[PDB]
Amino acid sequence: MSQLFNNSRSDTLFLGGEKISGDDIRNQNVLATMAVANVVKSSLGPVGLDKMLVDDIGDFTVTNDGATILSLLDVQHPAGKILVELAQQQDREIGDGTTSVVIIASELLKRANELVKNKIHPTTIITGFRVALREAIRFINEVLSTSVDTLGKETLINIAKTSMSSKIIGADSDFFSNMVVDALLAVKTQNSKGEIKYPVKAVNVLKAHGKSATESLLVPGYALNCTVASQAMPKRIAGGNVKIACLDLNLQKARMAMGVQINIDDPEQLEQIRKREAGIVLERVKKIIDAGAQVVLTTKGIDDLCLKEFVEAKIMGVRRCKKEDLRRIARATGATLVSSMSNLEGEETFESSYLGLCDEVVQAKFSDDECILIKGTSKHSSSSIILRGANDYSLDEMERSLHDSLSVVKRTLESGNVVPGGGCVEAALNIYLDNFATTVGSREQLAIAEFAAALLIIPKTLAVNAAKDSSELVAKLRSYHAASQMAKPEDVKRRSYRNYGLDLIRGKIVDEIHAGVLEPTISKVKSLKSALEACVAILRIDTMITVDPE
Amino acid sequence: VFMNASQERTTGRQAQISNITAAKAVADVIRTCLGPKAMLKMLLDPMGGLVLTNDGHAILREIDVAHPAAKSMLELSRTQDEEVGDGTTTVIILAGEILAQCAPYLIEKNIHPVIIIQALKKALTDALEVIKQVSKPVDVENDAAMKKLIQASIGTKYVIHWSEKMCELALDAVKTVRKDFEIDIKRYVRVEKIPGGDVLDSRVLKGVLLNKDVVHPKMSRHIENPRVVLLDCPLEYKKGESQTNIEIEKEEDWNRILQIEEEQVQLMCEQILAVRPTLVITEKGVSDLAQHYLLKGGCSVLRRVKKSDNNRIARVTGATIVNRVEDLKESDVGTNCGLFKVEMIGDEYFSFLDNCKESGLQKACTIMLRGGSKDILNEIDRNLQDAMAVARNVMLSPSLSPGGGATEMAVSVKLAEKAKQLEGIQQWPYQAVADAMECIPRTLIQNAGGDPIRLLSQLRAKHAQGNFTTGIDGDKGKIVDMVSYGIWEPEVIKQQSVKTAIESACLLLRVDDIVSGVRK
Amino acid sequence: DIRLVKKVGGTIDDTEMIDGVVLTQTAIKSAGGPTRKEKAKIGLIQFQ
Repeated sequence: MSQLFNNSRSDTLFLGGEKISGDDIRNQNVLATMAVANVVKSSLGPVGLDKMLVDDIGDFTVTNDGATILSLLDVQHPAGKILVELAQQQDREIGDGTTSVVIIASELLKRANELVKNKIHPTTIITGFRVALREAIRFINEVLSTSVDTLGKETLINIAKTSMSSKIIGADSDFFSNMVVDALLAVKTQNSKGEIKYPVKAVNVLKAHGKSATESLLVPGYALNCTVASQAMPKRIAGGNVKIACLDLNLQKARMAMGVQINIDDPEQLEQIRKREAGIVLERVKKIIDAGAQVVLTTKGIDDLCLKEFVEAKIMGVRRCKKEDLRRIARATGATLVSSMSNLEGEETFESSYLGLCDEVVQAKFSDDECILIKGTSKHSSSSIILRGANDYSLDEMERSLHDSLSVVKRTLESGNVVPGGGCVEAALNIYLDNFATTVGSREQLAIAEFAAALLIIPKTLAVNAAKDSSELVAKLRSYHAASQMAKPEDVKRRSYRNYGLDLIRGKIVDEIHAGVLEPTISKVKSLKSALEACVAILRIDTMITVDPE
Repeated sequence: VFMNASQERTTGRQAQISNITAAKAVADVIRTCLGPKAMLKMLLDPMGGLVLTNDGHAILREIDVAHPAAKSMLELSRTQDEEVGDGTTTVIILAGEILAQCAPYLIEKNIHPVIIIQALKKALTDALEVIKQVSKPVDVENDAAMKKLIQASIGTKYVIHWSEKMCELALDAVKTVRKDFEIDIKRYVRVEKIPGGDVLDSRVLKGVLLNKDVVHPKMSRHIENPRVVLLDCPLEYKKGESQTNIEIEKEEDWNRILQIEEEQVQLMCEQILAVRPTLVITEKGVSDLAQHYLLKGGCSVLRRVKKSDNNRIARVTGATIVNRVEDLKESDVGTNCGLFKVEMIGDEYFSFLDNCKESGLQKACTIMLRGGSKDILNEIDRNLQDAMAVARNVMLSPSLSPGGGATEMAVSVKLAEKAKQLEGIQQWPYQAVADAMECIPRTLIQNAGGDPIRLLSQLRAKHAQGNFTTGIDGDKGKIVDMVSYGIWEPEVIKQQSVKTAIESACLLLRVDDIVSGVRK
Repeated sequence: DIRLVKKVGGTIDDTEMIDGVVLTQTAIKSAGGPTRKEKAKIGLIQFQ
């Protein structure tokens, strides 16, 4: 919307690029905001559609997550990097509401920029947003609903299906619902003296393309992606109480410390010194084999020198794997991770307490890839999910689709209070802020009234991607929510409405409780706070100064 | 300007149209590659070689296609190959037609893609039940039944003339690798090829075929009962991890250094002679000093061997790889070797190791092939990998699906009957699936030179009344039944064709906009 | 004397004053060492 550029003044000189001041900066900030905003508008909601990006090497990426889309876009505009880093902050902390926080923060900038031309001061505009946000949080606490009279895991099953919507797994969300709920409950641990916490990424995601996505098997235990060192080793361990050895010590021919220079005056010493180099490693592996360990995990590669004794003893060898993957194996099976093998005494020894326990250790071949399936852990339970699709590019989307579903369920068990989703909160916050600021009024009434209509961009965008009539659905959301705000808590009726609406599939207003769509209260909070700081930082900028690189 | 973006942005309905047109062109090239009369496609690689095959997997692999949507069709080739290995051409043709036939709408009806996706998920579930009902189980222990089953993938290839000989090579190769459930893998099957010769003279021989001649002239090239021992360590003098740096004060110490190097290697040779092996195989290079003490005791020396061949030799003779010479024992020495011989061929020498054939570890075997040139060998090798993969599905899945296009047409008839009973808004996407399933048997008619209008009209009518085994004849282009046609195909091949094609179509329907050249 | 430690992410409302020394550096954990020690004596090692 910027034409004629700007006239360079000779009385004002600065090294580097020219300095632009006035309304041109806020016009370019909104122009740069709507550039990244229109990308995530079509990807929002179950009726939304994602976009594709070319990496210039021929490979592409198909994902519905707004964080990955903005991460792949490198924005040269200074204020444009705020919304890009806002999506990376959203999925890292809460893990949900990534597309919504970008659209909400975009509408806050579009409406506030139009208010600046109204001559109201930006700090008064910011004050209107912060005062309205303080009361909006109090309204979120009033609409909280604690799960009660629910049968089994249906509470977590219905909430997990909300995050599965808008993504390729939404059609299969019925089958994938039981896999995600059972995945985070198996990794359940205890910390902070009684506080329940869950690990992130602890559930392994394996990519094997074949069969169908509905046939994906849920392994009752951890699965590790690695290839066996020697093909002569058994791929299946029969019998219970399988001992797993988690070790960071590789078995290889190793050079002595660089600060040592061997000087020998006799040729006869060349036989014993060369033999002892391999003999030192033999002392460590000999005590491990005598302990009866069936599977020995190793962080670093193992040369064929020590792999001979593993074949005779029927011990399965392992080579380089991720360091963070071997930690949860020892904790689940009861083993203790050993970075360097040593004892309190000055003599080397091996204790049986460092060996894990499980039901069995088997290696299953999915397509042409081979992975180890560890089932029936002893000390702590674990889980893994093997995603199946038509091509590897669909598996890349299902990984982020599964990772986003784990973050929503993780925040669900931390706070028992949940709020209805599907544009119900955004429609409820509009009317609550309409009656607000009417008592104070004065100048701040206009800035607060625009903040209420700014949250309407979320429910209106959902109806556009569905190829339906938006004004018909928006008029209904304002009809039920408006008249019920004054209700007195007896004679019932009344507030029984306003708790539901905006169903994109059938285009009708239906109850979200019977539908099953719900959202955690953690995803709603901190989303407007992060979107506010992104709006305040950009709105306060009168002048942008660019310096040419050296 | 802003970031990396804009240029020409394709938005609206034309972004999905560009995805349908580009993906449709992928199946149009290999459209003539389906059927027994299918032609061949010659490919030109940047390396300077030549690839001539009718298999859609190898055709779409070497061809470089630059397009966001069209590359997704290229990835579907390795989905059918790595999971099964048969039907790669059928999946691309089916998935290419589904996107065009099942979703022409949104150009006209303006139907949302997810609404179509919800109908494709219900159509995939019903399509699997139809295949299960038309599938008749077959005995896996019948040798005569497995021969006609392997010829299914052979009928569309060039080896159909040798199909009587080819079924003998594929049956003995899969049965040997099969280990007792009955899990086999092609990593132990050897693809090694012999240039020239007669195809009828090619036979599967147990053991590993080595290209290396014996090292010393006095090494026996004929042994009745060879005893093989595998050594990973080289017979040369190991320098060590750290430098020795001998300080020699007196002139007598330097001669002892070179004297021990002869005695140190001799010490490792004396430990080998304890088990008196007839054939010694070393993974790394061997010194000319170590071969003398091994020749005196009767041992045989060979050239350095790759790690891939060491695993196959240990399976044939039952030997165990022994790195440490001092730990070598008689228990790890390979036995039960039928014959050891070396035949002269102008290109290279060839060493033969025969198995005594008489539970334990799975046996390994190599497939010898005599072609007319170097490129003909690579074509039959791809034909054997497709033919031997058929025997893997019947062993794990005894169910046997109808072939000759009868599987896809049987689903199209059942979907048309349930389309009118379903009604609703999903009737159009659900009924459009039956139109995409009948394109595969329609291709068989176009390649045969018949009239697809009159043949497919009588095919649907005779399918309900006559039987579910009615299909299109490849050679005569007539209406025949698969019962008298004598050739069938496993169900795993048909299940992978329906699942992969539908699951891939749902990915392209969700595409909104396309942005190219963002960054690396 | 006042030490202001910066941490990426979060909100401004989360800013609060600590009653003791805040360690900007993080532990090793490569060997699986305890990250929480109750009633412990903090030492300083100037050697290696």
